[PDB]
Amino acid sequence: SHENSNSATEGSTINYTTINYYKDSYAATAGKQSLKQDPDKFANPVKDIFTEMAAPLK
Amino acid sequence: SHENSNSATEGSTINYTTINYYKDSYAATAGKQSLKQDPDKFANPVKDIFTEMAAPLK
Amino acid sequence: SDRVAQLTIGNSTITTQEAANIIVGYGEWPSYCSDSDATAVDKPTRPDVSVNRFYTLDTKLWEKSSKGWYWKFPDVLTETGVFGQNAQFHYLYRSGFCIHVQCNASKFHQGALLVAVLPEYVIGTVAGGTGTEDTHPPYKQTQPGADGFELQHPYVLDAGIPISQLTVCPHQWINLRTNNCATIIVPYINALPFDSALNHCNFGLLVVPISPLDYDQGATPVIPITITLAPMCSEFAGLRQAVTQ
Amino acid sequence: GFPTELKPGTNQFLTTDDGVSAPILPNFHPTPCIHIPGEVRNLLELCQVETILEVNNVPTNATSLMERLRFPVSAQAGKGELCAVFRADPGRNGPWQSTLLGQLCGYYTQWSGSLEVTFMFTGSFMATGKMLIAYTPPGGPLPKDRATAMLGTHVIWDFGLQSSVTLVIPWISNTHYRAHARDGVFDYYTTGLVSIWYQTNYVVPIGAPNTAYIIALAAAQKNFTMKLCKDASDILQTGTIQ
Amino acid sequence: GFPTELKPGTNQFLTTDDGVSAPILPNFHPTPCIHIPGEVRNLLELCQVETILEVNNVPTNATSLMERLRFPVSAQAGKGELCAVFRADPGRNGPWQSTLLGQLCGYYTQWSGSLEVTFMFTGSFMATGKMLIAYTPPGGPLPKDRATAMLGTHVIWDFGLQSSVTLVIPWISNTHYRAHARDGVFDYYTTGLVSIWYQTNYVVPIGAPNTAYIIALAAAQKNFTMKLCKDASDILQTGTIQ
Amino acid sequence: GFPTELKPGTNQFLTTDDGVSAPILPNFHPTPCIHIPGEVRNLLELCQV
Amino acid sequence: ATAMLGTHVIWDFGLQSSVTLVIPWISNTHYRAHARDGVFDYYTTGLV
Amino acid sequence: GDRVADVIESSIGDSVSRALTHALPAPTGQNTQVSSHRLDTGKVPALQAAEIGASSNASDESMIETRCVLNSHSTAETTLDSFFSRAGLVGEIDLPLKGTTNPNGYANWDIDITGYAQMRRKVELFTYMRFDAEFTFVACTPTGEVVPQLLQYMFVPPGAPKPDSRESLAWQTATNPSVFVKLSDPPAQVSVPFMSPASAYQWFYDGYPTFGEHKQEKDLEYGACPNNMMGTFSVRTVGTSKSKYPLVVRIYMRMKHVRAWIPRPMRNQNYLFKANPNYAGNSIKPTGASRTAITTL
Amino acid sequence: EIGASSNASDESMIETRCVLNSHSTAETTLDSFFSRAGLVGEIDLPLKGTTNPNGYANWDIDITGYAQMRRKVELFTYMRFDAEFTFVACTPTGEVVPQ
Amino acid sequence: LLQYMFVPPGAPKPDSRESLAWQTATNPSVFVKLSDPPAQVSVPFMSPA
Ligand SMILES: Cc1cccc(-c2ccc(OCCCCCN3CCN(c4ccncc4)C3=O)cc2)c1
Ligand SMILES: Cc1cccc(-c2ccc(OCCCCCN3CCN(c4ccncc4)C3=O)cc2)c1
Ligand code: NA
Ligand code: NA
Ligand code: NA
Ligand code: NA
Ligand code: NA
Ligand code: NA
Repeated sequence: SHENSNSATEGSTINYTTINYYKDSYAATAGKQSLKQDPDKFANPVKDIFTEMAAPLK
Repeated sequence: SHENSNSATEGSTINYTTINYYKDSYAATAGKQSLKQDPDKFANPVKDIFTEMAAPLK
Repeated sequence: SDRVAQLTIGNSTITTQEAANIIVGYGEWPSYCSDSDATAVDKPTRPDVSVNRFYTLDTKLWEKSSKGWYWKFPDVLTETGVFGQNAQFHYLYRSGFCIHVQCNASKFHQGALLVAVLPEYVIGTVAGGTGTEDTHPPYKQTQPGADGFELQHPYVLDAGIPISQLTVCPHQWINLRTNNCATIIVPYINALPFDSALNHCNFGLLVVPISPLDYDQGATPVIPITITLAPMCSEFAGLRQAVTQ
Repeated sequence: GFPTELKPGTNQFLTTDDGVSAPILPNFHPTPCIHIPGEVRNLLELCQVETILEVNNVPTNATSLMERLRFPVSAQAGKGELCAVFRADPGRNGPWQSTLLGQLCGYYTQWSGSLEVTFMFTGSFMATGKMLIAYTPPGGPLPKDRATAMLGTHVIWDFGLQSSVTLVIPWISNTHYRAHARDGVFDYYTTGLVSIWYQTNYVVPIGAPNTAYIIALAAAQKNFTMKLCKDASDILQTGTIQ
Repeated sequence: GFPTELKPGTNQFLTTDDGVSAPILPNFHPTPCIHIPGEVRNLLELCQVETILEVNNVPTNATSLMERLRFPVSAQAGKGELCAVFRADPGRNGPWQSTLLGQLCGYYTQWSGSLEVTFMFTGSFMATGKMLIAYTPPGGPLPKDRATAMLGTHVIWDFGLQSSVTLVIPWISNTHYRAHARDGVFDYYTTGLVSIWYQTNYVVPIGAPNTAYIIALAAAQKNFTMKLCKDASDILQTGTIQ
Repeated sequence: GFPTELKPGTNQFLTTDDGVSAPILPNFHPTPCIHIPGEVRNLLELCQV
Repeated sequence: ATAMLGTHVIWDFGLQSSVTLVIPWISNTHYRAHARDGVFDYYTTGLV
Repeated sequence: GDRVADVIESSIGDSVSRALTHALPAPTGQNTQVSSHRLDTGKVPALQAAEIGASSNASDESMIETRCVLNSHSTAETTLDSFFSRAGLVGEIDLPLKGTTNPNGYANWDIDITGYAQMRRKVELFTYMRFDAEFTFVACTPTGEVVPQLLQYMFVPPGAPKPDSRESLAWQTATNPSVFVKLSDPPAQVSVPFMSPASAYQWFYDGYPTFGEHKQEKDLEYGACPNNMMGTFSVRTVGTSKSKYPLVVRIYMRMKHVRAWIPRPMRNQNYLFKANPNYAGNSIKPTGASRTAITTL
Repeated sequence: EIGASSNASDESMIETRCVLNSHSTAETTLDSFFSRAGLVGEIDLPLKGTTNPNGYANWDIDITGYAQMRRKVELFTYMRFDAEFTFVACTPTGEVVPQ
Repeated sequence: LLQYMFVPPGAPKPDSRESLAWQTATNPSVFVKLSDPPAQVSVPFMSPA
């Protein structure tokens, strides 16, 4: 459709697949999100990464 | 669609994108208008335009 | 080779021979505000070396009964050096931080401090004990300045949330048998590109002993904990007269 | 018939719903539209047009209302004396309410952009002078003296053939948009203060008025926009309009 | 009009129905989204982050709450004495409730995956020792002695420069997913038991504390997932929140 | 909106109607189906026993 | 707190017995004459 | 132009925020690979240094002998939209006949969803959130009965006149959006866009909304951020005469197109007030169940 | 005096940075501002009354009896448009009856 | 007007007509009137087996 781009997720690293009947995109359904994940951002935010086999304090 | 052209905006400098199910165009939605603007028509209706850098009264 | 380290920024250099690597919060380095994210139109001032350097602001004493403390950023610096001045003369401020918490002892002492950074650390009160009184923490408690402030109930971080889950935030531990310092780099965190360094504290620094300090009679009993921090990529805009609050 | 299932919202009347409704007059064709001058396409076109700012919003008796349209300047004692002050908040009660910008602003919840105020000196040709007009971004209290005001964004105006000068109130905010500011927590969206001081002095020779007036005209810059349409704070009717 | 026929479901309001509803503000455009650090895309990202496990969940008076965050070890009599025990069931009442994993777990009816608990020794540098940490799969009763515990999945931890060790609680189930376990027929979904024993002994020289503490951090492995979204067992409000 | 007209049958609940109904658990994925012996596809399979 | 505002080093004791404080050349003139109490204090290098 | 070297080589102005991690696709749980006995020196996966601040990197494969397992378990239900896009109660508004509260046939409700624990705890898991939402309005009498009554719901954004009565001129609603609907009709439902002046709403704001001295009497404003205050929800029975029936309006919110930043520890003490995280000091309870001893179940 | 507004911009009055403004101008179009249903007429049909006690009523189509709407349209001298009219009926208490 | 709520194992079961559990922030619920047609929904295969 040729609608307005007023969705809260316009320009997101994860694209969505939705349905809508109005000219304003935020009226659209939640749809399906993309399944990307970045655990390291929280679980391993270290500068100099340390291997599994090696001892963490060299 | 092949409808009548009885919309109040038929023949406007700004084209619209609308929806309708009836044979009379004025029944259609408001849709999206085109985003053109002519501020000078009101803010600067002078015959001999004067630059920004120069002094307005030469 | 991960234990030894040197941090040099501005005219200041820090060394440590018992480190535990470096944490870069949420996995990203501080950066200046892009032209697309910005909104204010005036050309910013970026003092560089005169404000992005290490400032050693406070020292607390770790005791067998210490509860823990917290500091608010950028509150801690608003009245120090050239950074403070810029924060006072300007309406808008933005920057990142390199936090270096120090605490050394001996191979005969023991204890573990949890050092973490919690964005938008909103303080709460005990609500009159019974929870019927809608009290509110006073300015001196929400923005304690450089002396920091001691946690009244560390278990719930004085905000009704479990400290046991504080590790979901950028953090490091100072386990005396292992390291004598924590280093955490933090990017600017806010929902706006710039903000007031006076009215809004972007995050809080928490230092809480989870494993009590201990040692035998005869070992040095005075174990200080010192806080050193450096702004990074500081930017200021919206200039006028200086204001303290 | 075809299997359908009604969802919530059914039968509701949303005043802003842009739907399709049956036409009452089939095959009716409207009177053609001739050319008419001055067609406006967007309210922003109007916001760039300067209208008079009532900086002198003090007189209230009917006979003196016209005095609100201009403030004075006159020979002083050269101590960098203060001439006038006003908040820059455009959608806030005060001077800005006299401007079309302020009024149109009332129909929107949020705004964003730089503003401009042009001051026109209406004294005699022989009168001269230099004024310092300053804009103090949020956080800065009303400047106690000219030296303090001078630390913010400002312009030093010199009277001459060019009767007017323009103070630009650049967009300096923490947020991309400001809601209408007012006393309370919403003062968070305040734009700041504008103060006018005597840089030199109003000088005039023998035979010319010792007092002249300045007229302020304000409008928005081309980066100005508004959003979140709302009803204006005023409703100009008491009882039923007959 | 077009022939339609309403089916059951008509007019109902399903809280989880992902439908389309009319927009209240036509042509409204949201404030652009700047870059903000730490964006999370999936709750599973959070489940891999270790949080403190309250193995020592016995003290209850306010002044001692912080003691729940760590348990002790101290010089023994070398009889392979027991140090501590706890169920591995993550979505069950007990130690796991202190962890973010346990809390997020409460919003899902079923889970599947391996778990991990990392133990950090906080004693003095001069303290040494070897502990045996075991995981007893379903069916195995609380090990009466170290010899019995040793028959299951386990790790023998040696204190040294590396302050911590990781016990992996591998996914060993009969079903692909486990629902939250609890006393009763639902104990069918129990994960098992974790017991900690002294392999050698906590040894320390003259001049160092005879008691030190261990802090346990737990999270999920990368094969962990959850399903069938539900409301958490707790509702943190008594009366109306004012 | 679009011109529609309700026909008889409207609102009725036919127990054998093979229709479409809203899903209560969006994005839910069922436990995978392992191999199980003895799958029957048609009752006629049983009638020959 | 005041000293900390200048050029400095934070030394940590360990296997490396020593640390080096660099007293960088920060002068108004290209050369300094020998400093001493009086007008020649103009050439002072500073304090450690 | 530039000429001195320190200027040419400086990094002052780099707007490209270097990131140490990137997101990878993960539609299913990770599989398990076959493994065998390893009797090596130097190699030590089991040992870690939690002090660093990172979680363990040790996996099943390196701690025990594992078989191969093809894990097709989906990660779809744990996405933000899956977790949050479920309508939940966020507001209740009473319109009684003979009463102490709203005995005038109308009512104003500040749009704040923090008065309900289930929803509040979920969103407070994150510091910043940006989303669109679907609101549903369920009306009926206090007994749950449906009556032939017409209502008007009007969204009053900050700065717009709040109706002061059932007959206020503001109900002309020439610009504000309003919904006229009967109790007999199905619940009213509409879509709402992300409306903050900020790039995201934030459930926590550690600061003050204005400059100045922050004396005792202004502490009610600590933590108040206008960017989160979207306005008022006004409702009235549509008539110049009082309604014949007492009404109740329940408000349900279903977020959609969600983005969240900065995860935080989850609330573990009962909520007391909407505006703050205050907790009952004399009833600080452990986060969970407790037992008699650490060596017994 | 010329009658034109100032042409001075931010760039020429202070030192500015570069800002990429993506703020939309969509909500200030005529249709955006006016295409919002507002009250323009109220008609009474009482039983025992002074006005229309006969079960019918005539209303001259004039929308100037209501301030909110009137002030908005009076911003312009000439206007051309199509319109969508909605009729909401009920008793004086807001009750719905089979009429 | 009635409210039907699906309470999966582990979720709090309402203990009264006024229970907090009816906030139904995560469980799926259906609000419907007796005057409306029968409520109808689709349910997936939910066993761990
Ligand atoms: C046509 C119509 C009629 C009646 C109501 C509405 C309506 C109501 C609410 C709308 O706003 C929804 C706002 C949802 C987020 C609310 N927030 C955002 C941040 N926040 C918050 C609360 C407490 N502390 C910090 C943040 C909130 O409570 C939009 C339209 C629309
Ligand atoms: C099938 C049906 C049933 C009942 C009513 C209608 C209906 C009612 C009004 C219609 O007219 C709408 C006219 C809108 C503009 C009215 N104007 C145009 C100019 N104007 C005005 C008022 C005062 N001074 C100057 C101009 C107005 O009040 C069309 C159809 C149609
Ligand atoms: Na129609
Ligand atoms: Na229609
Ligand atoms: Na028909
Ligand atoms: Na709808
Ligand atoms: Na049919
Ligand atoms: Na259905």
